[PDB]
Amino acid sequence: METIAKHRHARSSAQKVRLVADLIRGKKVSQALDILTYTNKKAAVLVKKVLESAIANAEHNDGADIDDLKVTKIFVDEGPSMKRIMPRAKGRADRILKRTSHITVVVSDR
Amino acid sequence: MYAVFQSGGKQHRVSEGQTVRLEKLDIATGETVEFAEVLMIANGEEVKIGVPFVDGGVIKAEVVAHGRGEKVKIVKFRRRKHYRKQQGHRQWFTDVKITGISA
Amino acid sequence: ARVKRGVIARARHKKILKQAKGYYGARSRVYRVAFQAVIKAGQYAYRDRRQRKRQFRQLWIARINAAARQNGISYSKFINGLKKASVEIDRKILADIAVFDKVAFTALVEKAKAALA
Amino acid sequence: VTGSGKKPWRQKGTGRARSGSIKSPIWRSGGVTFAARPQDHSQKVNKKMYRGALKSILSELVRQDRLIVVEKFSVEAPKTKLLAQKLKDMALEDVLIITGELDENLFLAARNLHKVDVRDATGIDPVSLIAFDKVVMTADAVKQVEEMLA
Amino acid sequence: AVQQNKPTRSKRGMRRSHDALTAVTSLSVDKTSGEKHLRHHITADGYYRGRKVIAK
Amino acid sequence: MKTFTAKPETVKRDWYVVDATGKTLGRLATELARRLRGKHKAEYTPHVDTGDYIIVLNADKVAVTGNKRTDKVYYHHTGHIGGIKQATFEEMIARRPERVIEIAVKGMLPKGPLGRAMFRKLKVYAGNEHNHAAQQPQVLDI
Amino acid sequence: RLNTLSPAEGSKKAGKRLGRGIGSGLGKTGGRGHKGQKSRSGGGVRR
RNA sequence: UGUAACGGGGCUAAACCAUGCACCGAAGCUGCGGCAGCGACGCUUAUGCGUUGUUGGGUAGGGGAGCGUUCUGUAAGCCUGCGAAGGUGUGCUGUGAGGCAUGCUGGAGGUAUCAGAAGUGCGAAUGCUGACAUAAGUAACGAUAAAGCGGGUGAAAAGCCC
RNA sequence: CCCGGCGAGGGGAGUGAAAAAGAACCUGAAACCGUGUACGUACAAGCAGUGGGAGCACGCUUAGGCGUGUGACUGCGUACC
Ligand SMILES: [Mg+2]
Ligand SMILES: [Mg+2]
Ligand SMILES: [Mg+2]
Ligand SMILES: [Mg+2]
Ligand SMILES: [Mg+2]
Ligand SMILES: [Mg+2]
Ligand SMILES: [Mg+2]
Ligand SMILES: [Mg+2]
Ligand SMILES: [Mg+2]
Ligand SMILES: [Mg+2]
Ligand SMILES: [Mg+2]
Ligand SMILES: [Mg+2]
Ligand SMILES: [Mg+2]
Ligand SMILES: [Mg+2]
Ligand SMILES: [Mg+2]
Ligand SMILES: [Mg+2]
Ligand SMILES: [Mg+2]
Ligand SMILES: [Mg+2]
Ligand SMILES: [Mg+2]
Ligand SMILES: [Mg+2]
Ligand SMILES: [Mg+2]
Ligand SMILES: [Mg+2]
Ligand SMILES: [Mg+2]
Ligand SMILES: [Mg+2]
Ligand SMILES: [Mg+2]
Ligand SMILES: [Mg+2]
Ligand SMILES: [Mg+2]
Ligand SMILES: [Mg+2]
Ligand SMILES: [Mg+2]
Ligand SMILES: [Mg+2]
Ligand SMILES: [Mg+2]
Ligand SMILES: [Mg+2]
Ligand SMILES: [Mg+2]
Ligand SMILES: [Mg+2]
Ligand SMILES: [Mg+2]
Ligand SMILES: [Mg+2]
Ligand SMILES: [Mg+2]
Ligand SMILES: [Mg+2]
Ligand SMILES: [Mg+2]
Ligand SMILES: [Mg+2]
Ligand SMILES: [Mg+2]
Ligand SMILES: [Mg+2]
Ligand SMILES: [Mg+2]
Ligand SMILES: [Mg+2]
Ligand SMILES: [Mg+2]
Ligand SMILES: [Mg+2]
Ligand SMILES: [Mg+2]
Ligand SMILES: [Mg+2]
Ligand SMILES: [Mg+2]
Ligand SMILES: [Mg+2]
Ligand SMILES: [Mg+2]
Ligand SMILES: [Mg+2]
Ligand SMILES: [Mg+2]
Repeated sequence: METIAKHRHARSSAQKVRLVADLIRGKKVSQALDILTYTNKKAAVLVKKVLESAIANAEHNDGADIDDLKVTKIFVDEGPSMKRIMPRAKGRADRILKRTSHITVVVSDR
Repeated sequence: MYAVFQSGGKQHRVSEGQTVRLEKLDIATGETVEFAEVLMIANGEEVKIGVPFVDGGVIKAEVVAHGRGEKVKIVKFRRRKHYRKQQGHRQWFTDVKITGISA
Repeated sequence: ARVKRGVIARARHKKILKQAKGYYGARSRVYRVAFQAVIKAGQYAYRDRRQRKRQFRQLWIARINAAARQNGISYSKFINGLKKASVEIDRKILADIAVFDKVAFTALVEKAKAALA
Repeated sequence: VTGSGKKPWRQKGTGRARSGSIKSPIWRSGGVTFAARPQDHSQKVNKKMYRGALKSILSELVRQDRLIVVEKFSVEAPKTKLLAQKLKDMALEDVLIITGELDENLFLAARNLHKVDVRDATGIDPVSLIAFDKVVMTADAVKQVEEMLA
Repeated sequence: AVQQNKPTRSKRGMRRSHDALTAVTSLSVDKTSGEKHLRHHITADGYYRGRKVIAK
Repeated sequence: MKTFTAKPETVKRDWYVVDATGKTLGRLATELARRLRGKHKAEYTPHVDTGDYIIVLNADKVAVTGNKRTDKVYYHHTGHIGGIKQATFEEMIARRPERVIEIAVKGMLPKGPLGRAMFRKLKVYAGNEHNHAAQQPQVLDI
Repeated sequence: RLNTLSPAEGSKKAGKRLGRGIGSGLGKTGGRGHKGQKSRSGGGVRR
């Protein structure tokens, strides 16, 4: 069983997150939990919590056995961006997008 | 062993059993055509054409169905001069399987 | 009688874009750019069709020459010979025997060297 | 288009393009370059050409045995089911039926029968005279029309 | 100063070919307690090179 | 049927040797040039390297004609400041004679990738011998 | 038969549409050439 | 700025003159197949044709003939939950604008034909409105009055509380 | 029910013809951004295509040296208004 888990509207960029996601794609779940643990980036906690949830799903909703689980697929897409306004000198007003990500993890064995 | 001959306004070299495509011939969808103007025949020793066409040379083959090739776009465009016309074209052909080749 | 306009709009755009498959960057992604990229390809096409016959002829020739050169003769004379040889009309592309049936080509260098003499 | 005629922004100085009225047919919210107006699509049709046309289309119905003419034609009471029968009986389902002086019963019949309508002679219009499969028309009427096209 | 043409998504990527993050592959196991730790770092439970230090 | 086409993975080649001695540098370069480009066979494939491998003995002893031996250009620019560099035929023959046959034929071979490659088929050597015995080259003329 | 009749050959003809592309025959400039008074929306000279 | 006054290599002929014979060379000419326009022959006339001669670069611009869209009639008809419109592949088709078939999606509308009427076709107008790239994960986080530690609380504490 | 901070978010289960209608909810196009796969790419110079074309990877018919994706190398080649 493939079994996935995703975090939508993550309060991170995507570019920012994709970095962490990259550290992890296609590793043994067990080791991903370590890699993630020692990565000093907001995004890590985010992705970590997804992986974990994927696992608990794949463990409680399917065959399971963490030991034989690999993050076969991980991929973060982009969420909708909260637009704000930024006061700038001389009356000018700028945009600024506070962006969001759609973090997805997929954990299986085969 | 092979022969070369005029057909569609162009020449082809060929063996018997072999199929070649030519400019549309007004010949029945199945009948047998004769190409009385071959201009070479081959072996370990071969007959080039003193004049054009070897003496008593002639090829046989049956028309193996007609056709139209794939479509080609004719695009014309005169940048800055407000002009362009596009026009399509296909082009008929008939195929033959070459049975003959009598030297 | 207001007219929708924009489903047939889609229509064309999709059609042009279609023909842009392969073109790099926005050449295949963005209509403005696609559309130009498409139009020129049709030009380059029209052109190269006639160019095609050119390119090939001058290929056949060079190799025919290579072959006659091997047989102790320059393309020029050869072809002149073949020409003078009781007429003797027979394509340059057809003189591909040059490539495959070598002994045959050699048999022409003769039929030519002869009438040429 | 409701809204002020004030210039949206200075002619020169801002990167922006022109702009004269926020009702520019090229601007959004409001415009229509040649905004339509109620119009009278009536034509003229010369009398003699109108009479010409009927006398024409008429003639053709005959050539196609689509005009079946009859002496008198009616129904003794206002009951569609009645008209329904007469028509079933005569093998008509798509009919114009143009009566002489036009009665009343016949009228309230077919006023619910889809493929049939009843007019008097002085009625009869050109398009419908074509539309229906079969036009009936009583001899009484054929007279009124005869002299109406002279 | 500003670009005159828009940079490709392709060039953008190359710029980032050096932006990848490096895993760790530098973590060890305290000899006294099972503990995984950053080399030269006190353990979660408060050990280091065997030997509980840091009471708390 | 589509005309023949030499495939890279099946081309002949064959080594050869030449002594470019009293030969006029350039009337020789020309024949070299063409043999590299395979212009004497089934070159019939100008998008494929079908030439042979030729090696050139005694580059130093190369013929010139007219005052060329002492009046010849030979200019490069190092790309700096104003670094134009010039040396003369005789001066080239002094340091690295082999370079002369190279720059000559290199200017008679085409543009880029292909030509660039056809040129790796031409081993020079200024002295009389060479170390390609292994390929056992057969000698030719012109 | 209400859809078998038609107007006599020639009766009702097209009607220049103009401003509608190249192949159209009068796109751009809509057949009124280049610049000057006589182009221009409402550009003319009294009788 | 750099060889920089044959395009290059290179040439004593690969320059120059004379003569002769070749060859290469264009969308010119020819050959084969195909379309159209403007003519007339010959077969033979609600005339198309073996045709047959000739013609078919094109801005402004004129003339001609068509495509598709929206709405009206033809339509209480034809198609359609045994799957409409729209989206999206694919195949076929016309000289082209286009057309048809069909997988997937979609899930309720669509309309042949011949006519009728136009808010009828967009890449540009520093066009209008929305969405989204770019620079870039760069500048910057708003007075250089300043922070440190222990303890708490908390899922988490440089910023909260003591 | 499960992971999560008594979260957000998500996976199950169940409802429904459909959740490939889950409430930012019909259809869900384009730009723009990603994951996977095939083919290419780290000695090579320019409107990026077009003409030729090896290899590689998948459809032809019972091989016919075709088609499709890619495209080494190569002729030509300065977008549009
Ligand atoms: Mg911006
Ligand atoms: Mg409407
Ligand atoms: Mg695309
Ligand atoms: Mg030509
Ligand atoms: Mg208003
Ligand atoms: Mg005022
Ligand atoms: Mg001022
Ligand atoms: Mg600007
Ligand atoms: Mg309005
Ligand atoms: Mg009146
Ligand atoms: Mg960087
Ligand atoms: Mg030089
Ligand atoms: Mg030098
Ligand atoms: Mg070149
Ligand atoms: Mg007109
Ligand atoms: Mg015009
Ligand atoms: Mg005018
Ligand atoms: Mg103008
Ligand atoms: Mg004017
Ligand atoms: Mg100088
Ligand atoms: Mg010159
Ligand atoms: Mg011509
Ligand atoms: Mg001629
Ligand atoms: Mg012809
Ligand atoms: Mg006659
Ligand atoms: Mg014309
Ligand atoms: Mg012409
Ligand atoms: Mg209709
Ligand atoms: Mg509709
Ligand atoms: Mg059509
Ligand atoms: Mg409009
Ligand atoms: Mg647009
Ligand atoms: Mg325009
Ligand atoms: Mg960015
Ligand atoms: Mg920067
Ligand atoms: Mg910086
Ligand atoms: Mg900074
Ligand atoms: Mg500041
Ligand atoms: Mg501050
Ligand atoms: Mg503290
Ligand atoms: Mg502080
Ligand atoms: Mg829990
Ligand atoms: Mg929840
Ligand atoms: Mg879904
Ligand atoms: Mg769906
Ligand atoms: Mg939706
Ligand atoms: Mg999309
Ligand atoms: Mg590349
Ligand atoms: Mg470059
Ligand atoms: Mg090709
Ligand atoms: Mg397979
Ligand atoms: Mg397949
Ligand atoms: Mg190319």
